[PDB]
Amino acid sequence: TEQGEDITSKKDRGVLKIVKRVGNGEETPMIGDKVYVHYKGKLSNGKKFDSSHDRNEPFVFSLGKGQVIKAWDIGVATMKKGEIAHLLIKPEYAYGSAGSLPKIPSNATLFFEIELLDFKGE
Ligand SMILES: COc1cc([C@@H](C(=O)N2CCCC[C@H]2C(=O)OCc2cnn(C)c2C)C2CCCCC2)cc(OC)c1OC
Repeated sequence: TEQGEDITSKKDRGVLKIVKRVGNGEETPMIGDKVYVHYKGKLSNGKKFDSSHDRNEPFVFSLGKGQVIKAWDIGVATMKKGEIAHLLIKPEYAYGSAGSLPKIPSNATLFFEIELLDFKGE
């Protein structure tokens, strides 16, 4: 099943979110904030897997700057500090028809688990 809230502006089911663990505090990050996450990512079919846990350091990026795939800019913006979410992502919000071989084939649907650790202003 493909479950989750459609968090796309276009409502095209391109990015589907489930909260797995409710966070602490009501605040979500703004565009431009520096965000710190742990994550696990895989193809929908489960044939390639990647995690921040492998390197035991957070993944850090500036939200809403296109430093990461569109689904992350959209998805992390909805998350609270301490929240764990699952995202199911159609290729249009990830790597598209071109893909990014060998990790990402053409037109791949992706899954992520993301933990929002913290965020701070620019
Ligand atoms: C397209 O290239 C890559 C994509 C990823 C993983 C990925 O798609 N990520 C990494 C975490 C942030 C979301 C998303 C992404 O935007 O990656 C492109 C990117 C932007 N900055 N950095 C350092 C990366 C790897 C992907 C997840 C599904 C299973 C295979 C890996 C990790 C990669 O290496 C860790 C990677 O190689 C550079």
